[PDB]
Amino acid sequence: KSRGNTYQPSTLKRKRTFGFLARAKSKQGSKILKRRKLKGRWFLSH
Amino acid sequence: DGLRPGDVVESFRRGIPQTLLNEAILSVKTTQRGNCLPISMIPIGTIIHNVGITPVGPGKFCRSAGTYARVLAKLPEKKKAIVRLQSGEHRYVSLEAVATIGVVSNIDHQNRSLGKAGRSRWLGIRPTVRGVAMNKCDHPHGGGRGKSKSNKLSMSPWGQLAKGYKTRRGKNQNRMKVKDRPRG
RNA sequence: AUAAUAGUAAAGAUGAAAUAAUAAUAAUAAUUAUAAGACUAAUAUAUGUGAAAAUAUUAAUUAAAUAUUAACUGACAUUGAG
RNA sequence: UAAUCUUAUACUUAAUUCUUAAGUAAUAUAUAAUAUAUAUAUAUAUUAUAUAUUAUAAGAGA
RNA sequence: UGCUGACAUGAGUAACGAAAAAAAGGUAUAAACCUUUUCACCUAAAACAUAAGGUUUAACUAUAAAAGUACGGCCCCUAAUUAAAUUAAAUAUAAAUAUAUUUAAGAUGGGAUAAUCUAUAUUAAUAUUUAUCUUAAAAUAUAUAAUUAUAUUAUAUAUUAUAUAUUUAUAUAAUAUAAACUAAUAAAGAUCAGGAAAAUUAAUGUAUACCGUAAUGUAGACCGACUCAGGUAUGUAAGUAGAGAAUAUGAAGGUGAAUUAGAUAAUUAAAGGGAAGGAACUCGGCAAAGAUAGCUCAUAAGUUAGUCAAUAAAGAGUAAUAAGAACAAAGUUGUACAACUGUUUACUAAAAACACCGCACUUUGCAGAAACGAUAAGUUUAAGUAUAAGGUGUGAACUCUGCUCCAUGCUUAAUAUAUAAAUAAAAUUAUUUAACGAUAAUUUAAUUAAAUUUAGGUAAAUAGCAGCCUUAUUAUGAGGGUUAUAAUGUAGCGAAAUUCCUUGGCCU
RNA sequence: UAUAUUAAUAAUGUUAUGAAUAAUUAUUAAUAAUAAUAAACUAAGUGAACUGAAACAUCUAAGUAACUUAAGGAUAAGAAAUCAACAGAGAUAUUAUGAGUAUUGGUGAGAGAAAAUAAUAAAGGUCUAAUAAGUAUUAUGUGAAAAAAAUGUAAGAAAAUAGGAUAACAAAUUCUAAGACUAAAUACUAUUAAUAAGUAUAGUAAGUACCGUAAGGGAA
Ligand SMILES: [Mg+2]
Ligand SMILES: [Mg+2]
Ligand SMILES: [Mg+2]
Ligand SMILES: [Mg+2]
Ligand SMILES: [Mg+2]
Ligand SMILES: [Mg+2]
Ligand SMILES: [Mg+2]
Ligand SMILES: [Mg+2]
Ligand SMILES: [Mg+2]
Ligand SMILES: [Mg+2]
Ligand SMILES: [Mg+2]
Ligand SMILES: [Mg+2]
Ligand SMILES: [Mg+2]
Ligand SMILES: [Mg+2]
Ligand SMILES: [Mg+2]
Ligand SMILES: [Mg+2]
Ligand SMILES: [Mg+2]
Ligand SMILES: [Mg+2]
Ligand SMILES: [Mg+2]
Ligand SMILES: [Mg+2]
Ligand SMILES: [Mg+2]
Ligand SMILES: [Mg+2]
Ligand SMILES: [Mg+2]
Ligand SMILES: [Mg+2]
Ligand SMILES: [Mg+2]
Ligand SMILES: [Mg+2]
Ligand SMILES: [Mg+2]
Ligand SMILES: [Mg+2]
Ligand SMILES: [Mg+2]
Ligand SMILES: [Mg+2]
Ligand SMILES: [Mg+2]
Ligand SMILES: [Mg+2]
Ligand SMILES: [Mg+2]
Ligand SMILES: [Mg+2]
Ligand SMILES: [Mg+2]
Ligand SMILES: [Mg+2]
Ligand SMILES: [Mg+2]
Ligand SMILES: [Mg+2]
Ligand SMILES: [Mg+2]
Ligand SMILES: [Mg+2]
Ligand SMILES: [Mg+2]
Ligand SMILES: [Mg+2]
Ligand SMILES: [Mg+2]
Ligand SMILES: [Mg+2]
Ligand SMILES: [Mg+2]
Ligand SMILES: [Mg+2]
Ligand SMILES: [Mg+2]
Ligand SMILES: [Mg+2]
Ligand SMILES: [Mg+2]
Ligand SMILES: [Mg+2]
Ligand SMILES: [Mg+2]
Ligand SMILES: [Mg+2]
Ligand SMILES: [Mg+2]
Ligand SMILES: [Mg+2]
Ligand SMILES: [Mg+2]
Ligand code: NA
Repeated sequence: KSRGNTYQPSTLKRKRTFGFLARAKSKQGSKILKRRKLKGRWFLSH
Repeated sequence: DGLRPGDVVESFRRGIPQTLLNEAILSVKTTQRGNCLPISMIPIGTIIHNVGITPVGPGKFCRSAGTYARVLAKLPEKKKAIVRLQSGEHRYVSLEAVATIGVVSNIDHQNRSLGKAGRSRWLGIRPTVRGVAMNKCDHPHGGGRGKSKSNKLSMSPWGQLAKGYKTRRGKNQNRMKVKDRPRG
């Protein structure tokens, strides 16, 4: 069993979990977004 | 138990209807197996199943294969009826509570032997890992070199004693039980 | 065996004693009232009946059973290893 | 046991719907009077006065 | 073993990543690019269609063309599940929030019509899993209506000839390969008992929206830091052969590569052969070698009766006698451990460990026991009800499972028995006050728990199962007498995976 | 579906008997809608641990970090049921002295006021309450290292002839709880000006490249 390939992309899943709207919808995600904005981040979410 | 397709069963939970009233004398007609009625109608001594608590609620006790209760006494003063359940616990049940006549079907259910692990899995039963097999962090019986019981009293993964320890105790006990079930 | 009634200190056991689900948590005895199994007092002599094992509370069903006559068959019997 | 707890399930006035108030009709409960039937008590019918429109049923219960 | 940068050293060393290349020409510029021919490799793929993914890598900017029918999304519908949403007072909660209910979302699934080509809008009105046998029917041949042997047996279409509506329709008859495969049909075996959710006529409509479409996809175009021998979903996968998607070949298609040319010492790897011997090797037959049909026969002891053992070993038939493709097929036995098929340390342990079916104990009567819940409401348990569910041990079955409650627990009963907080009112004492009083302590009085103790019970609860003496001529010790205890190791097994002494004694 | 209805008209074509029913266009009137909003400062809730004590358990770190909630340009506090001591002061906030003093501590580690006098400060006093009860007080459990005011559970007053304040009591003194408002000095952010024995690795790019599934990290 060879490791290394732990990332296994699937756009839909990514958008569900790490997408902007998912962040927006949760309180915790909204707090994250705010924190990233404060930092100066160009890209707040996937 | 002896029910087969073609048999006829009534239910006298509402009461004795005007068909049978126009046409004890009624008790023997009524107390055929398979038909339901309040424990008031059911004569003392006879075997029953799907025994209720309350006069309105459904039959709760004695539902499993080959199981049954037995009417022991009835008290119209207090509106109760002492019933022996399958466990052996004598218990007050509302005198107007529901109960079907006869023993439950499939008496020979208990005698079945599952042949293999897969059958249990199909039924929806995942494997039980023994406390002695575990590590100490996981279960009190765990740890030790070789196979050991750690001088630890037989108990659950959360420290509740497994052999003999009465779990329903003190104030929170059953109010309606007349005589407790036979134990050991 | 359980429950109720009233009632009082022993009860039960044995050669004599104890131990026990005995008894001052109120028993045992008594009177009631429920349930459960298993047994069948007299008649009884196993008389009788059954191949032998067996078999006596009552009833019913089906089977088999005695004697003597009448008629028929014409030795079709006896015993019986396996 | 209206301590606790558990379970189940019409019209008319005044500020199209909404709410208040009055009286009336309808149902239920309590109290008083009258008549009838049974053994001072129980049941039925009629009249008057008062109250209501979270409930009812079941269970546990100081 | 400082941090950052720059540059050395090893060193022009190893390596350049499974590989088949050759010539001619594009081009008097080519080992590497393009073309042609030859040769090879993959071929139930290294092919052809696709899914997901991604720096568009593509046959490219003059760029991947859809009203719908063996076209997908979008849309309608819902599953798993999700939701600062939803209900003077839904319930709970230090806040955050959590729960229940509604509503909304949510594909991996379901969704009308169609080559005759087809019309989706609006308005109105009342389907787990597997199987297709046997029988029966008729058909074809042998023998003398009936027997024997052999295939065929529900559906799928063109042709020809009839009979009815009128060359277009409906029905009937006859003609017509084998082997796979599909869909749709029917009947039906087994227990493990098999999703959810969204009407029909009539009239009036319908100018048909958006997004996906390249190429790559067992890979140089994704996930692995690399153009990485790893990982990556689905469908076709020429024939010949075969039981087959095994194996050989390879029609077609695709490919022959960011390393080449030579040389082939020692040495290494991965292969092929080997005289005489045949485990003498070694910790150990590790590794290698070993297959005298794969079809049809036949196949023992033992045994839990299961061709379990078995795919038995040997052996036979067919084939072959000097041999002459690949692939499937690699002995027999004794013992230890574990019943068995399974599971396990992803990346050093696959086992004797875990699990298991069975066995036993125990808890809980359901407004339960168990678990979860800053801690609740509540949830799972369960739309279950003691033949159920939770917990514990043991681990199929055969033969069996002895004695012991001392201790730690659990469990039952005793006002046997202490102590905690909680209370009236009233007695001295102490402080203060000129006095009563005020403020402190202390001591009295009825009504006291669970706990503890005592006595049972409970060991398939946690646990335990002693030693000395010496008696039948010597020996052995059936016996005999003691001490200690809760009881004093029973059946069995025994130098055991348990035996230190130990390479115990004896046999094979 | 606001280049919407719904109605009222006007123009057009069709149906059935001048009037009625539907569709299309054009005016007039009527009907609802758009959260991207700071961060720091403040107040409240919950509240660690490393650490110190040369161990560690009371204690400490610390009501700190953190998370959560809520407000304003500031917030908080504020016109004595305050301090003091027989003399007196006479609001709150910040700083200096008082003072590392009183005080307190497994009397260890260590923690530590107030009065008073100075500044800074603004006009700093002024009713808005029919004067405050399950309140004061008590018991008990907790509660800013000293100094309380708070608080869960339950008992529970008094009218200025009274009530609060100190172990306790007696004298005295002082204040009036259970009703309220309040600039100003202060905090933080931004801007402008001035001063730099500050910065060119604290001198403008970039929260980019790149790393990570993600929170997040982060160059030259
Ligand atoms: Mg990675
Ligand atoms: Mg197990
Ligand atoms: Mg272990
Ligand atoms: Mg533990
Ligand atoms: Mg051991
Ligand atoms: Mg005889
Ligand atoms: Mg007799
Ligand atoms: Mg004979
Ligand atoms: Mg240095
Ligand atoms: Mg070198
Ligand atoms: Mg070299
Ligand atoms: Mg080299
Ligand atoms: Mg050339
Ligand atoms: Mg193959
Ligand atoms: Mg939806
Ligand atoms: Mg789908
Ligand atoms: Mg494509
Ligand atoms: Mg294409
Ligand atoms: Mg392709
Ligand atoms: Mg690769
Ligand atoms: Mg990549
Ligand atoms: Mg790598
Ligand atoms: Mg082929
Ligand atoms: Mg070819
Ligand atoms: Mg290709
Ligand atoms: Mg290469
Ligand atoms: Mg050789
Ligand atoms: Mg040889
Ligand atoms: Mg050797
Ligand atoms: Mg050797
Ligand atoms: Mg080998
Ligand atoms: Mg045999
Ligand atoms: Mg092989
Ligand atoms: Mg095994
Ligand atoms: Mg491993
Ligand atoms: Mg291994
Ligand atoms: Mg294991
Ligand atoms: Mg099991
Ligand atoms: Mg067993
Ligand atoms: Mg519980
Ligand atoms: Mg069980
Ligand atoms: Mg075991
Ligand atoms: Mg006390
Ligand atoms: Mg040993
Ligand atoms: Mg705070
Ligand atoms: Mg320390
Ligand atoms: Mg230490
Ligand atoms: Mg502190
Ligand atoms: Mg203010
Ligand atoms: Mg401090
Ligand atoms: Mg006041
Ligand atoms: Mg006052
Ligand atoms: Mg207090
Ligand atoms: Mg005041
Ligand atoms: Mg204020
Ligand atoms: Na153990």
